[PDB]
Amino acid sequence: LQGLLDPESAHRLAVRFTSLGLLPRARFQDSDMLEVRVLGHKFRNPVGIAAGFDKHGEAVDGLYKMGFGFVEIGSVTPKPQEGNPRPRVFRLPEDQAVINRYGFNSHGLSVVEHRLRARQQKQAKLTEDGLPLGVNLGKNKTSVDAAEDYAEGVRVLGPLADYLVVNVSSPNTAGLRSLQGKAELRRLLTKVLQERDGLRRVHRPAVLVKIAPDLTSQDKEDIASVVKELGIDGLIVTNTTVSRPAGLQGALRSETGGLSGKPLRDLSTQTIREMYALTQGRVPIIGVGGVSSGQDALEKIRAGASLVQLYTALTFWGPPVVGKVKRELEALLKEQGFGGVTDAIGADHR
Ligand SMILES: Cc1cc2nc3c(=O)[nH]c(=O)nc-3n(C[C@H](O)[C@H](O)[C@H](O)COP(=O)(O)O)c2cc1C
Ligand SMILES: CCOC(=O)c1sc(Nc2ccc(C)c(Cl)c2)nc1-c1ccccc1
Ligand SMILES: O=C(O)c1cc(=O)[nH]c(=O)[nH]1
Repeated sequence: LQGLLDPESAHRLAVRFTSLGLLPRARFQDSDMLEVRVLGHKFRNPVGIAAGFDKHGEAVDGLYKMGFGFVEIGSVTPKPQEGNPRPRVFRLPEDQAVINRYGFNSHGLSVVEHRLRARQQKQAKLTEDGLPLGVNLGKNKTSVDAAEDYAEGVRVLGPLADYLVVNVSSPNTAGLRSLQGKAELRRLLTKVLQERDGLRRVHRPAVLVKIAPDLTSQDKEDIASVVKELGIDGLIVTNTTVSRPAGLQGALRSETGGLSGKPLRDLSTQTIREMYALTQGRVPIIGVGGVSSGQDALEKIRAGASLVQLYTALTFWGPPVVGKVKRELEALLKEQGFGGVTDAIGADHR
């Protein structure tokens, strides 16, 4: 509740209620129009919950009950760490936006591993039922070897994930976004893919890279190049922005951190559009940033996303926004002549 609670307290409460299943199960049932097959899995609908809401994998099942077609947990760092001092998250209600600088507060790999192991066979059934699980990997603040942090994550949580996310676009960890550079990115992902390939086949996840919305045209070309060279399975586009677009009204607009929500929407859609084209439409993209409606989702899908995620809209509109986005997405697909989600992926480019 934006009234009583500060944002971080509201978030903890949200996670708690969601994990305890206290919310009613969604009434909207998914039509076959919403089904997507990508990353070696079936997704019953293309609307997922973005990393950062369930950082430690405490609410996964509550999130499916909420109606998401897939769930991404994380980011998870190898060792536990508390992240930045409070306050570190801020509401900009006049912008339908949020700024955060958590800094990878994480329970760490071991705790998350044990937590996911407790429901591992339950998740295997959910996945076969079209409800996949992603795990987002981060790096410890004081870590000396970034690649080794990610390698650890691949080894410990890779066996429990349908897909893994190499998060190299968080704005709240010194030096992390420079891992998006060509030489550094190639070296890092080579190591990550090696570790992933060393896992037993039924425990072998797709590997995706999550990139910033603040990249130069050169960064983007280089990333597409490396992605195609190493055979990375996909891209998550995008993380929060360190920019502050003209027009922000919120009093807290000059807080340090990453901006999410509606002011990020089109910046993120344009990044999807550019990455889809640079990768010739052969690399699956999960579109994320300021989705709050069916139209927002469909614009990202037409720009090239096969899947979409939201987080910040859930801050202003609560759980109903999930059904709303799915219902509108279906209505818009019919209106514009698409048989389903799959036919609309990349349609803007044709
Ligand atoms: C409070 C908060 C925490 C987040 N934490 C993470 C994170 O730990 N790892 C990550 O890859 N993205 C994180 N994100 C980014 C979201 O996953 C998403 O990329 C971004 O917020 C844009 O989507 P949105 O506008 O729907 O919120 C976080 C976002 C917010 C608002
Ligand atoms: C106004 C709603 O309260 C919030 O601000 C909320 S509300 C929310 N999701 C959420 C989840 C479950 C319930 C029952 C409700 Cl109701 C909301 N998440 C946040 C939040 C998350 C991260 C940072 C800040 C806030
Ligand atoms: O932990 C963070 O603060 C965080 C990570 C991330 O990937 N994106 C974000 O906006 N914040």
